[PDB]
Amino acid sequence: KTRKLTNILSKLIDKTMAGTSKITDFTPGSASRSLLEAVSLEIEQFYILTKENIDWGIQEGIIEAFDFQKRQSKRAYGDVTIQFYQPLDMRMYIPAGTTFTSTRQEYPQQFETLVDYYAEPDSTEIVVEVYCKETGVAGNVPEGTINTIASGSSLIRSVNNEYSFNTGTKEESQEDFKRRFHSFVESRGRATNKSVRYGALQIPDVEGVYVYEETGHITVFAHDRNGNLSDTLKEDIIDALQDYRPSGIMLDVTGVEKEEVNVSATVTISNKSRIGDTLQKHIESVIRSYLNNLKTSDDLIITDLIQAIMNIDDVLIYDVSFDNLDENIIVPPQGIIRAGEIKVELK
Amino acid sequence: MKTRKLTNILSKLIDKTMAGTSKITDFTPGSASRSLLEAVSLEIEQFYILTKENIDWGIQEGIIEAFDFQKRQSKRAYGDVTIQFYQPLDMRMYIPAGTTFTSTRQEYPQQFETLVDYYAEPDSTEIVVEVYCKETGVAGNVPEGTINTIASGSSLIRSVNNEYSFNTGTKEESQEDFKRRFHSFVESRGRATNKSVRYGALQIPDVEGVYVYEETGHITVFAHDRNGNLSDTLKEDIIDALQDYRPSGIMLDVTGVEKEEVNVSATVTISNKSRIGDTLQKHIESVIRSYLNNLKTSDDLIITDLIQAIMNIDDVLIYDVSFDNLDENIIVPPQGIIRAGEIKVELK
Amino acid sequence: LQKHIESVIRSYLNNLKTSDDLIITDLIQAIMNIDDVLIYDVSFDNLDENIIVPPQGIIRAGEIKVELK
Amino acid sequence: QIYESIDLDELNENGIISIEFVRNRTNTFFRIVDDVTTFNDKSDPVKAE
Amino acid sequence: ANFLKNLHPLLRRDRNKKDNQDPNFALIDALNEEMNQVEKDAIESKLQSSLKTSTSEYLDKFGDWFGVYRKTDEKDDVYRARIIKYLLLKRGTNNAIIDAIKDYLGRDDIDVSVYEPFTNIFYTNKSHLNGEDHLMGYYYRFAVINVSIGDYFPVEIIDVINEFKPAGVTLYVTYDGASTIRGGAIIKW
Amino acid sequence: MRFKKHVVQHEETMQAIAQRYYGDVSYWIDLVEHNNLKYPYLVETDEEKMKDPERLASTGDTLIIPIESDLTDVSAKEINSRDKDVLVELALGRDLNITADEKYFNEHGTSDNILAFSTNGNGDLDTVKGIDNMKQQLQARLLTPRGSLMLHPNYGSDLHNLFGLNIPEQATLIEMEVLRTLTSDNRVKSANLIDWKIQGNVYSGQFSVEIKSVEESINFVLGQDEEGIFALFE
Repeated sequence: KTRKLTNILSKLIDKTMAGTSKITDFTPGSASRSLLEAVSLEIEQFYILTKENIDWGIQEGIIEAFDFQKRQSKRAYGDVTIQFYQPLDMRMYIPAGTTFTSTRQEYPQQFETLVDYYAEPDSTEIVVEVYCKETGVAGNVPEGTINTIASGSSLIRSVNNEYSFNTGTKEESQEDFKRRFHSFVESRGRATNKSVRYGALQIPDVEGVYVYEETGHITVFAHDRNGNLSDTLKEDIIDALQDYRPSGIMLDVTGVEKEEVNVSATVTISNKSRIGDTLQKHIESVIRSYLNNLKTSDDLIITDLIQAIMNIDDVLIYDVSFDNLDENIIVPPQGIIRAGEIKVELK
Repeated sequence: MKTRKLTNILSKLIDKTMAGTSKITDFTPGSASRSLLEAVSLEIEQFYILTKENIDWGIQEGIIEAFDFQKRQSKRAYGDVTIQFYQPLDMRMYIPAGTTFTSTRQEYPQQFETLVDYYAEPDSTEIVVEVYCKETGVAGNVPEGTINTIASGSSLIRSVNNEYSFNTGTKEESQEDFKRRFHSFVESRGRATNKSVRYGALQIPDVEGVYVYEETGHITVFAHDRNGNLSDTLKEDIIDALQDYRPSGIMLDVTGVEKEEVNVSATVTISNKSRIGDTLQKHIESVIRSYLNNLKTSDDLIITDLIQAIMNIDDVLIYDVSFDNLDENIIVPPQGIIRAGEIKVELK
Repeated sequence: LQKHIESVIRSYLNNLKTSDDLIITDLIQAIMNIDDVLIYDVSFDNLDENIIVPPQGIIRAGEIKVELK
Repeated sequence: QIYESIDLDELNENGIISIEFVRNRTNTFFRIVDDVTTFNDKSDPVKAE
Repeated sequence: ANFLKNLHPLLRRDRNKKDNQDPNFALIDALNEEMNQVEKDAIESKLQSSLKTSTSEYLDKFGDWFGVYRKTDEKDDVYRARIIKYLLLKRGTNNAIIDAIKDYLGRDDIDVSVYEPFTNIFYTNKSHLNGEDHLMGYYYRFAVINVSIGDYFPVEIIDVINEFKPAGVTLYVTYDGASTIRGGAIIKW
Repeated sequence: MRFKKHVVQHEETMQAIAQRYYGDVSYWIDLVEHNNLKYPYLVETDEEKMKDPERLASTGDTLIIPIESDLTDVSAKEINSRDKDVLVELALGRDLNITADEKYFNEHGTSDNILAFSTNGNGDLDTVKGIDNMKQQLQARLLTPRGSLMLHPNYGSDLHNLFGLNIPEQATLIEMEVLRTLTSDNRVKSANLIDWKIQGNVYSGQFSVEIKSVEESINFVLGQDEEGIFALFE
């Protein structure tokens, strides 16, 4: 694949010998061997450079063409303001590596300048750029954090960073980069049940989509958080799925077959003094949250509801019973369960 | 890399050397300066050449890496085996996976085994069971009639026989087929098209060729493996791979190709009659099997083509050829294919 | 899993004290809290109503059986 | 600055201390050339050195 | 370009004052020029390993990998844009067909639409009796489309639509002569 | 764990560093890999380093060389004179000054309540270090009667009982007791008689004490780096 230093030197010597017999000393310390060794070192360094470039190209060349940037790890950097008590009475000099720090336990991060700076006599305040010593987001200190110089002259009135730092980043892994590329490529797909479902889900107010396929017809079930499908949202879905549906195929949009379950419960309780309106409303809010959290294909298992109600409190709640709920309410994929009228009776 | 050459580099070096000093004016063959500069420029030339080659290799590697389009490896041969009993069965016997099958023909000493359990029903006379070569590659492409031994030892077995030549064994993928399938991948990014359906059907490595037959509101995908069969498991896998690619709302069906099973019996005369034996017969039979099992979908079988293929083995040694079971070319339809039946040769 | 559930039920019943009523929903939550995700639903093939225990009474486990589906 | 072998010789002949760049030495990349004084009478070793 | 740094330390790095025609400096600067030129070329070589920044031969390699071949007098920028577009082709819908037509004919301002006759199937209730709907049959049928094109076209454009349309749909093409008429198409007596 | 850290020198190269430390240039790629350097490894000045501060190092930047270094097995010739002074100071220990006011407890050597703590003049407790420490400890041991100190039967001297007759025998007994007392100290490599005389009542003698050499103390302290105690429990 590549030559190396010893091989390059050997070939150079062999070619030199073949070219002429006027040189035969190739021992260490020879001018000629030194020159060939230097050329060999330079060539080996260019080989490593080519290796680095190709290793970068293998994993970033193609995907970069599609406007996808891999996030490199960076040091947080930004501008800071240094104010002087008076206009400077001589040219002040700040050497590279001059450290800036903060007087807090929340931000022990240390910042330093990477270049020399000069403040003219006429100046009264000069801005400089400082770089966080550590890579990562730990250097993204908020506004007003950097407020101290460790090697500044007494003439300074105050140090302050005028804006929060945000350039600190963590390296994006190769697998995440591939996943984003592959996601984008999949999103280019069209005229399929998966692609229709994806394009419906990209709509803002759509929470859940079921696509049912028939020969020569497609019907799309959608719902919002509430289990409802507004006419406006329906029209939006249709307009967005004009670009997605296959040619010569009919597409229809319909609401999800919502099913509002009314639950009257009788809750036995131990502490009779804690019986009141607030506990009733808390229990009812828990039941409503449980019922409304169910997704499109989720069946209402009564034993899990009982578990949840009893887990509100392991000793206070004594026993529960329902008259409406006699057996588990199985629903199809296109039929969501939602919270209906809820009543709770404390016993 | 600009692809410089040795002569221009050496000329540039010598010209600069002359320009920097008027003392050095001896650059003839055999001179020290010329030899040194020649060696340096030759090493630069080799660096440039290898850099170009490494960049080409790097482009191929980045294409593989970006799309995760891994190159397909060698495939192990697999086929079916017919088993017969003395009389119909009363016990529903049980054959577990790993039951080994071997052959007493020493020319094909490869071993085979069952990867799935089987059951033989009572009042049954024979069973067909799929087997898989233990060793990968082309070695498991035995001819018909090779496998004749079962290592289960069951007393109920009368005889064992693979009815057809195995052909699914193959070596590592070639560069051209990898590039072809990458082209198919690129074309099939648009999911709902005919080429995308063909790619999805070909997404399964076992599948050999596919013919998409199109009607108004109906799609028929004719598919086959490298033997020309289409097993139910392979059909289900093709269907599952086509769910992502097929167009929504249009009926789709998967069925096996119209396989034709050409038996051949050839009478061949030989000029040098000492060369008659088992080797020459087996070599000719091998050539005929390789010819027929290389036919693709819709390739007609032409008898004169087969004649020249047999005769080109050795035009002097072979004198004349005659077929005892074929007399006219065979037309194959678009969804059809030909595969070798029993191949027999008589030496005269 | 069967033996672990049977063990939990035995431990629940054999921890009942004198005059502790047996409440079927209590036992349901005790079984379901073993793993609320892994366990889907529970049904009893021999119990249908809570058992009242008098002041001089107590409950103890008989044969405990579990069928996994 | 990096003074040349002639510039160093002129500075030392004028009784000036100077530092010369040096490559690949074990300790540092610089060394002191001489311990000369401003008195330029090199014949007198007490005053000069 | 560390040739002078890794050179033997005793050798001179600078053209000697005593001789303007110093052959040692000449040789060293010659070799140094070649070293720096090779370093420059090796730095510039990174542009060839990326699809974004590739040029002629390596860009042809990329297009041969992708299946897209350079046209006559086709520069690098348009060629890479065409590769990128070819990878990101939407297929299987009216909009894709319309774009394929407009990108095989010369321009965008032409009238092109896709007709779906199944929308005019005569249903018992909703369809008007003497309305625009027709009785269901062979032509008025799902998985059928009629593409109107407002300009001259080669017959090979149908094959292009075959590349784009979804599998299992019958294709018809209509040529609207009106759109091609020279100047104003109204005739005067 | 400890590693070497190298400051980039003017117009240095990675190959030179590898040759200097690993004794072979081949490790330069390992040095790049460990330090995570881009191709222009050692830029000329900070202006180039601004282009990529993370992946580039300029002159005066510190590199890490992952070679397991250890402070022992280091040539004492490299160590600076101040460093040697500090090392021997640590070896001989620091202790609170009690032998202040030499005249007083020299006037009453055999008695108790003779010495006391003192202040350093800066409001902190006085301290004796190095040779002063050794002086303090040797004086205290010689002055202490043997067996009088709690938790330490053998610490002390028997001179309080050697106030015998004026003959060479008692002189020899004193000398032997003093040599025993000095030998008892671990840090005292050896002790020996110089000269003695008798002036009727008064006895006078002088001794020579060779403490452990600088090399031994350096080796001991640098060995102690492995444990990190840096303290004396002799």
